Amino acid sequence: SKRWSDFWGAPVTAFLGNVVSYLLFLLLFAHVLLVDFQP
Amino acid sequence: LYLSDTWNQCDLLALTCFLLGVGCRLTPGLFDLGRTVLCLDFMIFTLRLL
Amino acid sequence: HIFTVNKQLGPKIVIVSKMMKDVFFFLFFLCVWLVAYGVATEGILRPQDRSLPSILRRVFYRPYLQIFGQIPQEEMDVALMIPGNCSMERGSWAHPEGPVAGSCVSQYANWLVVLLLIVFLLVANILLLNLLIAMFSYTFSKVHGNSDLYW
Amino acid sequence: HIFTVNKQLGPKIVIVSKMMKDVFFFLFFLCVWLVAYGVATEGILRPQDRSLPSILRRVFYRPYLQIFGQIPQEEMDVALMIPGNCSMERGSWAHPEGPVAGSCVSQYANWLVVLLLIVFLLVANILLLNLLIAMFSYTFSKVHGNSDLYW
Ligand code: NA
Ligand code: NA
Repeated sequence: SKRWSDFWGAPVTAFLGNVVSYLLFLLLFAHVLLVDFQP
Repeated sequence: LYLSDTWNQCDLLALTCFLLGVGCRLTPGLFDLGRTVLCLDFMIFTLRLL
Repeated sequence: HIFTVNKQLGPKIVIVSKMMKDVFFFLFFLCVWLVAYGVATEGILRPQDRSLPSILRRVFYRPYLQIFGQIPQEEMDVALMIPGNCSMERGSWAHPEGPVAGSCVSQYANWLVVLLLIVFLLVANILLLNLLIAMFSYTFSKVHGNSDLYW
Repeated sequence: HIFTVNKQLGPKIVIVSKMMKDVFFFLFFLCVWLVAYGVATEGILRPQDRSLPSILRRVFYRPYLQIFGQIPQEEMDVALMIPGNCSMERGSWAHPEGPVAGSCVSQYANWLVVLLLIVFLLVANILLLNLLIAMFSYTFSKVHGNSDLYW
């Protein structure tokens, strides 16, 4: 239970989690806006 | 200290246009207005990545 | 790689690989702006032919050819389309030209699509391409001496 | 040659001949990339009208005009062509527009031809032309003083 907090504690993985979650936000926003937008 | 910067202001701007897009969508006669405000809002969320 | 031995074409072939960082920056800024423009004009006017490869075409492949001088006007402008009641939903519609722009296009707020076309051509044609010529001129004048020592 | 005597148009006519090494480099890199792109899109989609000057046209003369903004889209893309059983061989086919693009075009893996068009426009209209402006700016700032002493 040491290398778990070693990998996930570094700032590159907090940044990488930020970018991956933010691109999935834009993909969700695009799927809502383009494909299924019921009136 | 929040208001002084420009990307705290810009992310504030993307969320205020989001609230305006929802509140214009939920009224029954203003559907196409919210349909266009969310499109301009998607531009402001994607200029976040810079 | 065969002609790096030559006297005149030698160092100029060696230099080209040291310019690829600025092309990668340009692809970064272009893909951010290509998504931003593309989904906005796709949402504002919503076509009726909504297959997955068709909307990927008219999001990523119209604007990429727009920066090289290929601008389709008849596919996103009411004043160049013929109107008609071609849909079965509330609102006004139009009928575009070409088998890829969908069958119907909403007429609502089409002046805003004309403005997004103007802002796209400004940022892409003038802001990015002329900045890219600036970064190639600076990098080439900086690494020319080291690439002759290396060659 | 008559107007090299003049005071203002003098040295600027003398300089132009000392720039011809960089144009020769550009013709080198363009002809390598023009062959590489051209035979690949010619092999991927094989037309049925196979005269020798016709395939030399649609290998060397389409892409050379593509770097100057003349892009034919209706001659190499299924979604802009009308399909049909216009051949007598195994597979799916299409029918292009224009008397020079052949009579039939294979529909197999036409997304790869769209990708070779994108990679060609990237390397030609962005890498090579903006690198060529970089080499003219460096050479001109280097030989301007010697060409005034010579003039
Ligand atoms: Na043009
Ligand atoms: Na042009």
